[PDB]
Amino acid sequence: MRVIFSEDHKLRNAKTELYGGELVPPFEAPFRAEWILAAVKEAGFDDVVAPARHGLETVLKVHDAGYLNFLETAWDRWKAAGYKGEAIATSFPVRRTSPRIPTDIEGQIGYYCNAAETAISPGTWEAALSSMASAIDGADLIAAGHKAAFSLCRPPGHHAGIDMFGGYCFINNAAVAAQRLLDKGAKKIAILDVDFHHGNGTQDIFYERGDVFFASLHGDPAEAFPHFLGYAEETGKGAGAGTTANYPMGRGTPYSVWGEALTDSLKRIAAFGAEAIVVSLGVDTFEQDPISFFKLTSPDYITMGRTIAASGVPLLVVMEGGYGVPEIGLNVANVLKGVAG
Amino acid sequence: MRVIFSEDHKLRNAKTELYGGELVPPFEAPFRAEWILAAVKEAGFDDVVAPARHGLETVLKVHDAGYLNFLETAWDRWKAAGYKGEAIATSFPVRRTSPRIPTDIEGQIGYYCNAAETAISPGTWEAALSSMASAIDGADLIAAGHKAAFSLCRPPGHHAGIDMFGGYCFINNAAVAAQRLLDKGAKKIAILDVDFHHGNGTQDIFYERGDVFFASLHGDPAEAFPHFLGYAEETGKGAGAGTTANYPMGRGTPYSVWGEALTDSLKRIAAFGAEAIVVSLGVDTFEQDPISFFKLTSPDYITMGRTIAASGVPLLVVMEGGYGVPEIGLNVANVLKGVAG
Ligand SMILES: NCCCCCC(=O)NO
Ligand SMILES: NCCCCCC(=O)NO
Ligand SMILES: [K+]
Ligand SMILES: [K+]
Ligand code: NA
Ligand code: NA
Ligand SMILES: [Zn+2]
Ligand SMILES: [Zn+2]
Ligand SMILES: [Zn+2]
Ligand SMILES: [Zn+2]
Repeated sequence: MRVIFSEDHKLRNAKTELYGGELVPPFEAPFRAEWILAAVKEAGFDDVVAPARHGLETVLKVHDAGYLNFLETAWDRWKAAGYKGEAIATSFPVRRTSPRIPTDIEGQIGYYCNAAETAISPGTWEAALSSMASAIDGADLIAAGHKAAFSLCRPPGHHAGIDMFGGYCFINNAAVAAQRLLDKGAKKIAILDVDFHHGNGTQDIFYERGDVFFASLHGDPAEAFPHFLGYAEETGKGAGAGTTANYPMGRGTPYSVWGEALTDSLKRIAAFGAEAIVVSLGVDTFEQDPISFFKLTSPDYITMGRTIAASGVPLLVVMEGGYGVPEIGLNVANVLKGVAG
Repeated sequence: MRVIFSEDHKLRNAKTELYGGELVPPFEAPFRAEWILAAVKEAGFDDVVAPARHGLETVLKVHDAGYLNFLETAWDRWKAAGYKGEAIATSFPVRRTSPRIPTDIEGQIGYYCNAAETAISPGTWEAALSSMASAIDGADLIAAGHKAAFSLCRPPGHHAGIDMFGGYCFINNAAVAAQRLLDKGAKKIAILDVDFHHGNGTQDIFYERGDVFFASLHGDPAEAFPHFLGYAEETGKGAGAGTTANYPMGRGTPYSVWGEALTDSLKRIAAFGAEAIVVSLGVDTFEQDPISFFKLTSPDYITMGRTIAASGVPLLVVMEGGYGVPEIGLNVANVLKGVAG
């Protein structure tokens, strides 16, 4: 299977992340892509190609235009305003606020942000576009008839909602890929989000859409980021009724339990009639992940990939989270081995 | 006139504030109260007394109980969770989120926060209670028949809404004072917020209440904190229809313009029939204020106090913002001179 990867991920190399009340070096740093790429090559996945560049045609169908315009100039405006650190939102449009959009950079960065633990830095927009492009080229391979491909996206995407960035994410790569598959002729697509964290951005994008089914397995939002979406009761609205399936799970969850949710999610995807599945793959479900509380082991990732591929429909695997140790690479490679075996 | 002031304000002495993507020493620092107290004494206002302590009876009528419980234990829980910095929210319940309240400290601090530029630090709750007490004792003087009093509140209050802290504020002192006056027998009370920033917390508390009229003069939210409330179109809802009057103003506004809005706000208050006015006094409208863009001069504060007192109704002056330079003291004292002259 082909691996799509852009060296332009390195353009996002932020200096800071607000974590535990301190500004620390970010968990979502360029070494992650290095570790993952090396491991997938070691596992025999050496058909690695750069994505073609893409404009905004596909992404404008999943993200708000004002939001994308904001991201394109946010750094420049922040710097022009004279601030000394990276661009970090402080005020947010929370309960019982005006719906109006501010005009200045401080107001707008809050308007367009869901979490202050993500700084915008120089090169962020360009990096996000490259990561989007990897997702689009992966989707194009599936649309053209391949049964599997891996888009090594960085920065990740699944916390970026219609008009918000946060959780280390700016453009929702998986959502763009699903949209691309629809644009290339599919009528029904599923996104299966196996990252430890709820894909609240993805959920937001497709919540009222019946052409995409979204399933997520994740740490319970009562005790895990993103905190404000991901409950089991959220099943969709309007035309999207019945097309969100959330599987929140608790501390210490091992594969024997997590895999039962996976089985159920795949039943619901099959009942929906997905023509392909975009897998939002985070390996922060690993037992040594520094910010997460599930207990998957490295061999479990092989099982996971095999189970998802036994759906019998084409898969695009899109990289999300997984932190701290180079075994993030082994874990990703193991999912691919399960898909390919 | 009596000045009510608690030395327990110093229990809030946070080390960090998120400003311009950096963690810097907070603007809202204990030395502010020292500067103000010294200046008011120098101006002849030396009848300074500590407040009696108060429990939660009055404050529970303006703030949510869950919110107050959260503030009680927030520091302890943050520290117990192992975080190394002060307690700063990251994830917020923004557009299209679940209304559910998380259970852990990370989730709850975001649920109960409107702005990440305010850290909770040890002593914050205790300090906030002392500041509330100064407002209550001031209100009790007005209720008993005095025509003016000054509550030297710190921390300030007007950004604290029904169930959220932010903007250096935790308990809405002015709202508690207004409630106290109602509880002591008033039927109609006004709050007049002359701090540079919109009193979004105060607005939130009284937006659907017809017993309190809220008027605020402030930097336009399109280009000023708090960014997401304070537009002129916001006039109230339900039982509070017609009882909010916002006067947003732009960069460089001097007294010749600001005073026209003051005149109009007082006309509105008189038509409402306020039995007393709680003045949320910030002196961050000063031409040297480091975080604000109005151009009031020190003499203008005398004019301001005299104009507000010419309403002919009792005043409780409640301290809010004003930063950076020891002249914040002169400016506050000048308002009191205008009231007393
Ligand atoms: N900064 C707090 C954690 C943000 C979520 C990161 C992630 O891995 N999402 O999938
Ligand atoms: N940290 C951003 C500014 C918060 C405004 C504080 C204030 O003076 N409110 O009245
Ligand atoms: K997930
Ligand atoms: K104001
Ligand atoms: Na949907
Ligand atoms: Na009202
Ligand atoms: Zn193929
Ligand atoms: Zn994750
Ligand atoms: Zn008196
Ligand atoms: Zn202010």
